[PDB]
Amino acid sequence: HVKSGLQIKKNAIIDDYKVTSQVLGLGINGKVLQIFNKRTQEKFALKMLQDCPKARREVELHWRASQCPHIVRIVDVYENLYAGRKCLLIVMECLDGGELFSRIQDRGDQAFTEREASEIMKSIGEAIQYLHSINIAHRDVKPENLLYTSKRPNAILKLTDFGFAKETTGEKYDKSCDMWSLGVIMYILLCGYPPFYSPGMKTRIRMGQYEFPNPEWSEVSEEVKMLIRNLLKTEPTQRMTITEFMNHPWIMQSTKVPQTPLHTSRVLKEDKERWEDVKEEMTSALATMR
Ligand SMILES: Nc1nn(-c2cccc(-c3ccc4cc[nH]c4c3)c2)cc1-c1ccc2c(c1)CCNC2=O
Ligand SMILES: [Mg+2]
Repeated sequence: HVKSGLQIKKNAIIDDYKVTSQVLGLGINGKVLQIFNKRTQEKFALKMLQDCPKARREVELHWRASQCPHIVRIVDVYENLYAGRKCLLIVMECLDGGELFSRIQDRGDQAFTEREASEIMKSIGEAIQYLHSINIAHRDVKPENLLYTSKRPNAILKLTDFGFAKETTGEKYDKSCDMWSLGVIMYILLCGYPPFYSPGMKTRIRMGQYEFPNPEWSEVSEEVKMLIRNLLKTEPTQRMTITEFMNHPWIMQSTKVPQTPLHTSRVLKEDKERWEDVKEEMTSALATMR
């Protein structure tokens, strides 16, 4: 199993691409821009990082993970001077489809089923598995980092952003972080709100209460709940591993999971004014778990 190493280009990227000023993101450590291949017109995205030890680590680890069908692909990396500062410029496959939960929030029908949730979870679990197998922990798995290739309902989900990723030899438990994220995302996919604690809106979870409230959880099986409790286990020493997760009947036979109708889409709309807080709660939480 032998892969090629990263070969950073030094020529000006503007020899190869038309670079616009429209900012497709204010990501973890750079900004993402819209660009076009000069000779093919084909669309791509560009991540700019000021060159430095962290930026070199993100790029390297992202390069190792690139060929995974559920991680955003790296096309090339340039080292250039950009507006007076030294940069790593990363050209990436273009990810048009929007973020994971915007798509679901926007479903016309409010017709999201448990089986769809399963299939999505399988996609994210494959990315984590690719990484964990080569001893990388992503450590930033969360909503804004999960994007679809295009707007086609047949679009592929891709994990992005290696700004917190690290190598994990000697340090197994660094991976638990990613598992906890799977649990949170799974939980949100099933009901439309995070399993978190805390004005004009419904309170989804009272402080300290049983974690699966009846209105939204009553038709979800105990089996699925056990799987969630395993992913959310407080102690990293007891939390489910990516191997156990990918061997679970609910993930393994995702396409034979019941099509139970879910509240998710409807809850995401009603609670939309709270989304940013949900993302913020998750981001802070991650800062203390990684
Ligand atoms: N690969 C990507 N494509 N788009 C994306 C998102 C929205 C529109 C377009 C887009 C849309 C049209 C055109 C035409 C030329 N280029 C285009 C790009 C591209 C965004 C990303 C991306 C890349 C890196 C990160 C993130 C997102 C999230 C945060 N952290 C990251 O590290
Ligand atoms: Mg890929």
